[PDB]
Amino acid sequence: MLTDPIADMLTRIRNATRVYKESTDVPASRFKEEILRILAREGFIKGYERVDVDGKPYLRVYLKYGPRRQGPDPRPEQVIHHIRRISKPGRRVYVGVKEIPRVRRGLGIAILSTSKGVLTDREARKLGVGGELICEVW
Amino acid sequence: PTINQLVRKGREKVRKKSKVPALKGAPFRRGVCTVVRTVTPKKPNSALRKVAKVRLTSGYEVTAYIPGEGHNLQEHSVVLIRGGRVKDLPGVRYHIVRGVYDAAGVKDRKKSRSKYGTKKPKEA
Amino acid sequence: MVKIRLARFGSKHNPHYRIVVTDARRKRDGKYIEKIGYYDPRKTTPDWLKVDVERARYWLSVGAQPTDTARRLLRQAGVFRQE
Amino acid sequence: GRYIGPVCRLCRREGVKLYLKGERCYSPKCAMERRPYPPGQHGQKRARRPSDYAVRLREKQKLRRIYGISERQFRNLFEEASKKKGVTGSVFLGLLESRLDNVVYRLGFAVSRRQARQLVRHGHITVNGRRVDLPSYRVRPGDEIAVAEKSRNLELIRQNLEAMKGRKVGPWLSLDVEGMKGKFLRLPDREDLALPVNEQLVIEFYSR
Amino acid sequence: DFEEKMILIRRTARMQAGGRRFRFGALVVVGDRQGRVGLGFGKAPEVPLAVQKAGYYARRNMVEVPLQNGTIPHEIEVEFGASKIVLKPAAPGTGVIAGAVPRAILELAGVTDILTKELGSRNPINIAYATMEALRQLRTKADVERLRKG
Amino acid sequence: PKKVLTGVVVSDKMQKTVTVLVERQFPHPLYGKVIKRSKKYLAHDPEEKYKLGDVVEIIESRPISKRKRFRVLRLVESGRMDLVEKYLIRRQNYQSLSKRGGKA
RNA sequence: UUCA
RNA sequence: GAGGAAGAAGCCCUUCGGGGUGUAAACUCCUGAACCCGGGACGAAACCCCCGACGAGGGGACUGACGGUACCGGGGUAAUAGCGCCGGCCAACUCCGUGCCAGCAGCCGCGGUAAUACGGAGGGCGCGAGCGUUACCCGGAUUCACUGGGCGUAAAGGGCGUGUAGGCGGCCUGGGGCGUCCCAUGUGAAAGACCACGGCUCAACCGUGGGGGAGCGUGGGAUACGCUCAGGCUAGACGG
RNA sequence: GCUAGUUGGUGGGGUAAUGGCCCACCAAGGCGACGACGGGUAGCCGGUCUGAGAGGAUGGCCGGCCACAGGGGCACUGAG
Ligand SMILES: [K+]
Ligand SMILES: [K+]
Ligand SMILES: [K+]
Ligand SMILES: [K+]
Ligand SMILES: [K+]
Ligand SMILES: [K+]
Ligand SMILES: [Mg+2]
Ligand SMILES: [Mg+2]
Ligand SMILES: [Mg+2]
Ligand SMILES: [Mg+2]
Ligand SMILES: [Mg+2]
Ligand SMILES: [Mg+2]
Ligand SMILES: [Mg+2]
Ligand SMILES: [Mg+2]
Ligand SMILES: [Mg+2]
Ligand SMILES: [Mg+2]
Ligand SMILES: [Mg+2]
Ligand SMILES: [Mg+2]
Ligand SMILES: [Mg+2]
Ligand SMILES: [Mg+2]
Ligand SMILES: [Mg+2]
Ligand SMILES: [Mg+2]
Ligand SMILES: [Mg+2]
Ligand SMILES: [Mg+2]
Ligand SMILES: [Mg+2]
Ligand SMILES: [Mg+2]
Ligand SMILES: [Mg+2]
Ligand SMILES: [Mg+2]
Ligand SMILES: [Mg+2]
Ligand SMILES: [Mg+2]
Ligand SMILES: [Mg+2]
Ligand SMILES: [Mg+2]
Ligand SMILES: [Mg+2]
Ligand SMILES: [Mg+2]
Ligand SMILES: [Mg+2]
Ligand SMILES: [Mg+2]
Ligand SMILES: [Mg+2]
Ligand SMILES: [Mg+2]
Ligand SMILES: [Mg+2]
Ligand SMILES: [Mg+2]
Ligand SMILES: [Mg+2]
Ligand SMILES: [Mg+2]
Ligand SMILES: [Mg+2]
Ligand SMILES: [Mg+2]
Ligand SMILES: [Mg+2]
Ligand SMILES: [Mg+2]
Ligand SMILES: [Mg+2]
Ligand SMILES: [Mg+2]
Ligand SMILES: [Mg+2]
Ligand SMILES: [Mg+2]
Ligand SMILES: [Mg+2]
Ligand SMILES: [Mg+2]
Ligand SMILES: [Mg+2]
Ligand SMILES: [Mg+2]
Ligand SMILES: [Mg+2]
Ligand SMILES: [Mg+2]
Ligand SMILES: [Mg+2]
Ligand SMILES: [Mg+2]
Ligand SMILES: [Mg+2]
Ligand SMILES: [Mg+2]
Ligand SMILES: [Mg+2]
Ligand SMILES: [Mg+2]
Ligand SMILES: [Mg+2]
Ligand SMILES: [Mg+2]
Ligand SMILES: [Mg+2]
Ligand SMILES: [Mg+2]
Ligand SMILES: [Zn+2]
Repeated sequence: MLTDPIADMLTRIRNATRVYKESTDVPASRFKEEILRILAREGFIKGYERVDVDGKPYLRVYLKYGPRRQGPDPRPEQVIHHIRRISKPGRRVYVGVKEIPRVRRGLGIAILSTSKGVLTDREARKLGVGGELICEVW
Repeated sequence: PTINQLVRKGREKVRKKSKVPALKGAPFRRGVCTVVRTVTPKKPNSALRKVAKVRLTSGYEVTAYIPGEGHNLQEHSVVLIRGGRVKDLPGVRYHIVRGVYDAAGVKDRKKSRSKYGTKKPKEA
Repeated sequence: MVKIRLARFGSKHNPHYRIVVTDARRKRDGKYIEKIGYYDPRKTTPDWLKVDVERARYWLSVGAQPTDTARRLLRQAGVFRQE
Repeated sequence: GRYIGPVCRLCRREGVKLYLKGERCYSPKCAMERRPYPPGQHGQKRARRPSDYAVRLREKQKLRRIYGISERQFRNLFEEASKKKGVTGSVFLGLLESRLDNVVYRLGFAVSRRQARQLVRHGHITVNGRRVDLPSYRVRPGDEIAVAEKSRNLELIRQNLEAMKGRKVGPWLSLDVEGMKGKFLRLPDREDLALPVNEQLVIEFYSR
Repeated sequence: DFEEKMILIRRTARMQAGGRRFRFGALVVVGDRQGRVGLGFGKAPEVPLAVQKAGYYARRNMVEVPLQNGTIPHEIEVEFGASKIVLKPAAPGTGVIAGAVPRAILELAGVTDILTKELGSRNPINIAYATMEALRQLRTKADVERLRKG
Repeated sequence: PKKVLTGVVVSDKMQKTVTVLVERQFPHPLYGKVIKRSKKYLAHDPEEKYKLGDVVEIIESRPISKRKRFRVLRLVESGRMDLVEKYLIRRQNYQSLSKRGGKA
């Protein structure tokens, strides 16, 4: 089985950026797609788009990076320095609105799945709701 | 361990074993000397440490150390045990309180007198 | 029969009472049903006696029986006045 | 009991001038004059690099020896300050500067903080009119710190208050040499103070 | 300008035919308390020379700490070897709550209010190194902003 | 409000009494994961109306017998031994948790 | 032979 | 308490010139804990009695164990200081006596004739009506790791399968809302804890007021995710 | 692995009152790895101590509830 599709996606993103890929595919799913929008909107990823790799529906995620760098190891600083799955199958994590975390004093973001749709920790706070704490990104 | 396993078995709170079974953990315990031997310490020390077998009121018979320059403990000498290990004397986990009961304080001592039970001497 | 009496609070030689509604059978400084005032027999502050007549009037209306002293404090705080 | 013993010896250990005496700690002789090395048989030997702990401890012993308070008392104040809202450092000094016995000194009714303590205990001092003999009494802003009428004519009160005539006082206070009164206007800021102490190091000493 | 604090000096030993030959190592932190710090670990046959090199290596190992009112702009956990160091932003009046090694780095960097914790291996060397890395990874809203704009 | 529970009938072997199995779901106090717990309540069936596989609502009632403080309120959905199965099989395992075995 |  | 010597005596250390104890003492001058003499409480205003209606109101009288205590005024003597520690951790060093002895020791370790580690002394460091010791709890100890650990060689992968319970579970729709989330609302005794004012000359100790939340009950709402029911799909799986 | 008043039913008895609380008689049931049963220990709580927190440890005094009165058993009198 795959067990945790969302985690699989975060990891493909993590693994790809670590070797500086142009883009990367991830078996497509509505829910996953909602996550991506947040990433795009937040400027963590250039953007994404649906694709039909060999008949099946995927999602090209276009990764972002900093500028080339000085000295040895000119590799660019990452835009997505961290992407961690919080809630997981067999150990779900839910939070009330007053329990929503503040990733890196605001520099980061937390992605919650609320009954008002998928939102960022700020969005959720604004709409005054809580939900499943999907993951954190910074 | 998986969270499931944790839900299944959980963690085990770690207990602590006492270093001084002078029952009730009581700060001190009363006893009567059975023997008042001498003992040789382990490497790399050498000397004749002073020891005593005490028959505690707790129902125990333990070996108590007798600190100080010299002492006055015979057999039926009743005394108070306090518990303090003696590093080079394996087996000795208690000290005898000097200044209580038949155990005389250490005579002539002028410095750490609280220990060794030695009243303050006046001058002129 | 329920009472409107004084419960002791304060310190030694420093009494401070609470006008209270409690069951007659309960300890003096025990669990009371309701607090409805306070008393500083030494009058250490300009405010050494408050009562809340509205509530005290309620308990009396339902059988509350005030102690002689509880009664005097209550009176002094216009509880029984009717003019 | 608050210390009571050779004092111009504590100055020497701290390697800094502690005006515990006052009148003599001014006229070239507080020992810190031609003998600024710590007391003892080894006092003149080179010292070794003090350990961080050592440095925090000495600094704390310095600040605390200034107000001549006990560790017990001193500590409680620090704690009260750690709780209180706001920088738990300046506040701490503020609290110390509010001790009656200290204010009595800052207004010059007494020459030293030691001499100022006795003046309070012996009841020669008054806050807002009432007598107060509690050195540790905390003076709040607005309070008036005078001298007992029955004391205004004391050999010592005259002499000290005399010499105060013409001299200026702490920005946060205000003397009235004539009537021997004074007012604690406001808690002094660290800026108002100016003692040889590095408050932070004291906070650090109590974090260990 | 640059203030120097010595973290630790140690006498190491190598073995030779007939007897053991010694050498010293010294860790030195340098900073302006204005946002610049540098670490240096110098080694030489004598303590003084050791500290000399220490200082030297340090000045060429400077880091730009983004102070924001005496504190850090956000928490960072950095692992160096088996040593892990945690740095948390604190408000004014907190001071620098940290162990001797990370404290020195931090103060000389001009940090005045910070919360920290040493986890795992407390090797001064590796902790000293974990700290520098932590400071080095610190980012600012601005920086995040440029990373995500484009 | 009298508590109303919902469970499956896993025993109609008592004269006017059905055993209802009620399942609870909730976050584990320390580890968080949502664990599942459950209990069997003996309810009142005067009419011997309800039967195995029956999913019912049980309501807090005035004592009827020792350890029988519930009356059956209504039927939610009839027949469905898939539930009584899990229950029955589970109890079967117990035969193989003693001194002997029970295959697999 | 033991302790450095 | 203020003053008080380029700094008695004694004791300690000395290169022997001198250095310590040390403004410490002595003394000079101030202030007066204890004491002595006066005054002397609040806590107690009801029950009751008279008027009026045995009401509301209004008068009146009795009653203090603590206590002659608290406090107030007058007079008024310089008037207890101990205990632990000084190798590193850990603030604080010298002389002598001891000779792996006598002994110290929380851990690391000290003593075998030049011991800052033993015993004494001088000096020093901490606290100070206390200091120390023993015992027990939490801490540091992410050293049972939920936050927050691990298992190739450090303690740790079951000798290998099969498979029961259980845990977990791909892509779309739609019901239901059990988990979850949101709003109301009941409950959440008093003390205590936090904050703000107050009362004992301070404080300790007290009062008075204020704020607070999890949990659970009830009503109403949301449906992304997990759950459940119903359709569907073919990338997982199995089969030809 | 435990169970015979054991689990349930009818009727009764008893009580302020429900109830195998007790009794007749009928049914074979009831509980258990989501541990029953057995053993060890222990009054529970508001709260206390510690801890950054999560936790850990705890009930002395004070307030709430429970239990007991040399050890067992039992009713009587009463609103209790
Ligand atoms: K790493
Ligand atoms: K069985
Ligand atoms: K009247
Ligand atoms: K010595
Ligand atoms: K511990
Ligand atoms: K508890
Ligand atoms: Mg990541
Ligand atoms: Mg919740
Ligand atoms: Mg013992
Ligand atoms: Mg031997
Ligand atoms: Mg030896
Ligand atoms: Mg010990
Ligand atoms: Mg030994
Ligand atoms: Mg009555
Ligand atoms: Mg009663
Ligand atoms: Mg009662
Ligand atoms: Mg503060
Ligand atoms: Mg060295
Ligand atoms: Mg930068
Ligand atoms: Mg490396
Ligand atoms: Mg590691
Ligand atoms: Mg370790
Ligand atoms: Mg029945
Ligand atoms: Mg019905
Ligand atoms: Mg041989
Ligand atoms: Mg040896
Ligand atoms: Mg003097
Ligand atoms: Mg009176
Ligand atoms: Mg009449
Ligand atoms: Mg009349
Ligand atoms: Mg009247
Ligand atoms: Mg009377
Ligand atoms: Mg007088
Ligand atoms: Mg030292
Ligand atoms: Mg000793
Ligand atoms: Mg005291
Ligand atoms: Mg722990
Ligand atoms: Mg352990
Ligand atoms: Mg873990
Ligand atoms: Mg480990
Ligand atoms: Mg191994
Ligand atoms: Mg294997
Ligand atoms: Mg093996
Ligand atoms: Mg299998
Ligand atoms: Mg299965
Ligand atoms: Mg699914
Ligand atoms: Mg719901
Ligand atoms: Mg609520
Ligand atoms: Mg409460
Ligand atoms: Mg006050
Ligand atoms: Mg309150
Ligand atoms: Mg389907
Ligand atoms: Mg009946
Ligand atoms: Mg009946
Ligand atoms: Mg029965
Ligand atoms: Mg019956
Ligand atoms: Mg169960
Ligand atoms: Mg018991
Ligand atoms: Mg902690
Ligand atoms: Mg912890
Ligand atoms: Mg408990
Ligand atoms: Mg009994
Ligand atoms: Mg008895
Ligand atoms: Mg009897
Ligand atoms: Mg009995
Ligand atoms: Mg009666
Ligand atoms: Zn001075």
